[PDB]
Amino acid sequence: NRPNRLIVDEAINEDNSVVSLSQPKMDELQLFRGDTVLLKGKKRREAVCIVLSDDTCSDEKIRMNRVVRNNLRVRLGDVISIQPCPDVKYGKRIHVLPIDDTVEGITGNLFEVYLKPYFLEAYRPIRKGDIFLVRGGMRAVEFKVVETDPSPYCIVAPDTVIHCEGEPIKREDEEESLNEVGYDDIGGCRKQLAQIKEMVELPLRHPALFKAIGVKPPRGILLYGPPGTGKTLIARAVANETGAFFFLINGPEIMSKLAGESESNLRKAFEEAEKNAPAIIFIDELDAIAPKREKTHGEVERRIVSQLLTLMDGLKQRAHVIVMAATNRPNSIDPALRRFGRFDREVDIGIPDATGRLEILQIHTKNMKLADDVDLEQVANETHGHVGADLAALCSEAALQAIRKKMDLIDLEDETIDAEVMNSLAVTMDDFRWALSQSNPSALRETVVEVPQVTWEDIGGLEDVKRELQELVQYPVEHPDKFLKFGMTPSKGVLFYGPPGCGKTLLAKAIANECQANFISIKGPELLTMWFGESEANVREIFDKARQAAPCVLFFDELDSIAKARGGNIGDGGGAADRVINQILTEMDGMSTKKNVFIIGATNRPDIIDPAILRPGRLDQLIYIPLPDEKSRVAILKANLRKSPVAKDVDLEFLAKMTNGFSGADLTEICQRACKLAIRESIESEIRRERERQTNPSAMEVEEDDPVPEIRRDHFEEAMRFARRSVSDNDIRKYEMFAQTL
Amino acid sequence: FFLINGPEIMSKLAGESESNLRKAFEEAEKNAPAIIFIDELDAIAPKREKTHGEVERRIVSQLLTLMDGLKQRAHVIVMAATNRPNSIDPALRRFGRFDREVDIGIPDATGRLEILQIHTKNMKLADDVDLEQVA
Repeated sequence: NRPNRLIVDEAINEDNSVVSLSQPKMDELQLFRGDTVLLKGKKRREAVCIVLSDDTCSDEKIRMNRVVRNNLRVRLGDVISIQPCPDVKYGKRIHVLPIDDTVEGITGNLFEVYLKPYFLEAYRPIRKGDIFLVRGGMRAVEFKVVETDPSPYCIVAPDTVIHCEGEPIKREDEEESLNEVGYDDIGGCRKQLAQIKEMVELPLRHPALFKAIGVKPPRGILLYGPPGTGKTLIARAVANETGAFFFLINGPEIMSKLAGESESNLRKAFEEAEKNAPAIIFIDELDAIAPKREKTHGEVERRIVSQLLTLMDGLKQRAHVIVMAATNRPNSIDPALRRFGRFDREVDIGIPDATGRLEILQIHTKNMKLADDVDLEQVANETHGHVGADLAALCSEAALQAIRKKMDLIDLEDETIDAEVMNSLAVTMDDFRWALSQSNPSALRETVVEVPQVTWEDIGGLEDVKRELQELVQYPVEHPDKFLKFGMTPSKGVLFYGPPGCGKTLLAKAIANECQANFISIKGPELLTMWFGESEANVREIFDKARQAAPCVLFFDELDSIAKARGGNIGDGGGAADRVINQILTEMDGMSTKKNVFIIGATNRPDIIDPAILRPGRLDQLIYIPLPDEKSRVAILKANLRKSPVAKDVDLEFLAKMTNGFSGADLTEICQRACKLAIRESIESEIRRERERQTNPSAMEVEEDDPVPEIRRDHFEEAMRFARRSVSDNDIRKYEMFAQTL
Repeated sequence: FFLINGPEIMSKLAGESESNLRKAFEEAEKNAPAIIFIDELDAIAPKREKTHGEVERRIVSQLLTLMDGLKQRAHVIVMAATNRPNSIDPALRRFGRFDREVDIGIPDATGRLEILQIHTKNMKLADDVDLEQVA
């Protein structure tokens, strides 16, 4: 049909019960008097109402009726097109079971009252499955059979009221049992849900495609990744919408112990579905029944893993009843992915973003009145990194806490809890936010959903550094043909100068967060001075890490520290040192050439770390990402003092000019020392004042928040005099000249 | 509430004492608002981490079934516990068996003053003891 969807408005006819059949229904199709436009529904649902229509009188282009829309569960503006439907059955005689809920709670014989209105004025034709309006229960009747041995399509007479099974339906049929909190815009991931639906359909509705492709031994979908979340309970509202098949209900599996019988029934179900068309019934307690090499180091867990491998390698692509995401424990999942079915493909899982939080908030608002002016954008922003079951659970808890607080503050609510009082005392957006802050998501941290050690603005300046990072991001995505016709991409590796704590790791993390990347923030003497021998060992470890986490920007900062100047040319130690140096040269001369392995080293001198790479020998282009020069030490000290207690007169420019030779963290140490000295002075003054007050009730008091509530400029100058400047002026000029001449 | 003594099913019987305890809990909850005198997490189960145990696994399954398919209509408030998290079995630690499990409290100087007040209320020990200084 059409690729752009629309929404269907209300019916043109004012009366909802007047659902006039369209002229096209009787024109394109031979719509007789006893049949109307048969509406297709979800999970193999179909309903047609016998109503006489006059196409020659008035062809009203009205929309669907409200009752018809509710019964058929027709989407708003769905493309009403006739396509091949191979999942429709037929029958001869059926038993029209009455509603069990209407029988209970009715005074006297409810069957006599039900049959009184069933024969005449029942609003139901002569067929099985007709729902009738009942008083009480406040629930819908829509049940899906996971695997029914019999068929669901058969005609039934209305004059014979057949007895039901006697079991009332307590569960809310319209809703879904699983995915209670794990609900996002498309159920977590649109791509993953689409892939699951396609696997469920094509393997069950297009067996010819599988036969021509020849993948018979393929199991199906056994996903991982989203383990432990409400994605563990993501079976319903995705399979409930997809529905379930019939036949081959289950094995007996009733011994309550099932030592080897659990494996026997599992193998039988795996083999039975390979030649049948049963539904993919999600395994209840899938991790519990199948330890999957996670529970015990004995035989049960390994046996579970092996049985999972056999089932994934022993089931055809017809049912694929495999738990996804959290199938087994995340640490040791079942071998259903290790065997056929997920051994070559991953799951397109959507990350927890503000979209999932907003969808959960919308679902909650539809379910209950959160607030009159609930800031769902604020809720989504506060739980942007946490979306899914955690976000919905936290929002529900916050709303419940806010509503409870509002009800308690409104009155005692111990004699007559007014429904208007509770609904009006909605969970205020501020109150809900406060309760959510008091609450927590399932994840240990909501900020752990991104890779960001430092903000892009936290790294002061970095103008040419950010320029180089953006160029690397773009020319590889913008103009990759420009690089290809131009040859190869530029070499990596920066050489910073000055003191340590230059922010190279911080700037790299800032860029990676701005690039939504997990930069491999490498340490110092952790690649060259490798602990497993020569530098080649750590180089290969980093290569494997970058290949498994591409792009993992191997931020091998502090090349001067990376070398660590091992030395020791005596006996076998000299051999080890020479091997380490040669391995470092080899890694710098060919390594994992992907994942943007940029090593922003520290350049204490021209030969302090790898003079050959410092010369244009190893690096064809020693691309040092220049940063804009700022008094970032002054700004950092200002932020720290704001975090502490220094105010009033602060000759920050007058003092920072004395030692301008800083590398961000260089002057921060002096600031920290001055802050510590000021805090010690304040504590001493407080102790002296307390002693004076103890000696005499009115002797002394506290001057301010600190003995020096302003900047302890005297203490700062005293610390500076006790310490020394970072470098001399002649040495600084020589270093600047050396950097410029290169 | 019913105290968590593991020796109940552990007898000459078939371990049915667990089922009897569940039935008694249901009867009391129907009778009135009852609780679960849950002992420390170790007393219940390590979640079959050390061993499974035939009667042990059966009792664990029965407990999980009672906790999950609890009397949702009766709203039987089964009081959970918080011992060492390692002692906590995962099923109750998972939502569905135990509804919501919370942390374990800790003491402080104000609580120290409160306990000192309780002790002094027990008996007037001294007339010069600085309870705040001690706490």
